Amino acid sequence: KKAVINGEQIRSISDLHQTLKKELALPEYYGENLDALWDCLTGWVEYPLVLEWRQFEQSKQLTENGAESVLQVFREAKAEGCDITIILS
Amino acid sequence: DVSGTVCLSALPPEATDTLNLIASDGPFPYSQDGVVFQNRESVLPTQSYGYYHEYTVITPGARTRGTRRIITGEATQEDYYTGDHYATFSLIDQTC
Repeated sequence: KKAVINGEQIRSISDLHQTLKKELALPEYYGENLDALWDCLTGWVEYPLVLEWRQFEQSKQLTENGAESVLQVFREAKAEGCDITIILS
Repeated sequence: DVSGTVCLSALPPEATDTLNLIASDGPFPYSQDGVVFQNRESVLPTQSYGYYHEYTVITPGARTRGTRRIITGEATQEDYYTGDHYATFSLIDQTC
C-alpha cells in the first residue's frame, strides 16, 4: 500500500490526521490522535506500506513538530517489525 | 485532562468483563491487550514509561477491536475508560 503526504500543504494537525485517515484507509471511527494512530498501525493498516512524506522539513515548520511526533509513531511501528518503508524528501 | 469520574454501572457491561479479565491476568482476546500504553497525547497525567497499560473493551457486534478501551494506572483502582478511540478519558468509579 502506498501513502503520499505533500508536506508543504498540511498546515494543521487535524488535516494531517484527516490525510492519514484517507491515505491509510483507517476505520471510520479513527480517533484522530497519536494513540489511535499507534493502535491502527499495530492492528489495522495493510502491509507492506510505503509512506512518501514529501517536503517533510516544511511540514515540521508549520506544525511545531506535530509532524515529528507523527513520524516518530511510524518509526516506532517499523522498529516493532511492521513492514513500513518511510521515504522523506 | 480526565473528563470526569463515571460510575462503572453507567458504562457498557463489557467494561466490567474487561476489569474482571485484568484481575485474573487474562486470558485476553486481543494481543494488543496488556501492552504498555504510552499516553502519547498526554491526556492522562504524565507518568514514566510502563505506568499505564491498555486493554480492549469489546463492542458487541463490531467484528473489529473498535473504539472502547480501559487503561490501567498503578494506583488503587486507577482505571480509565475511553469509548472514542483515545480522544477522551474518564476515571471509572467501580463502587457505583
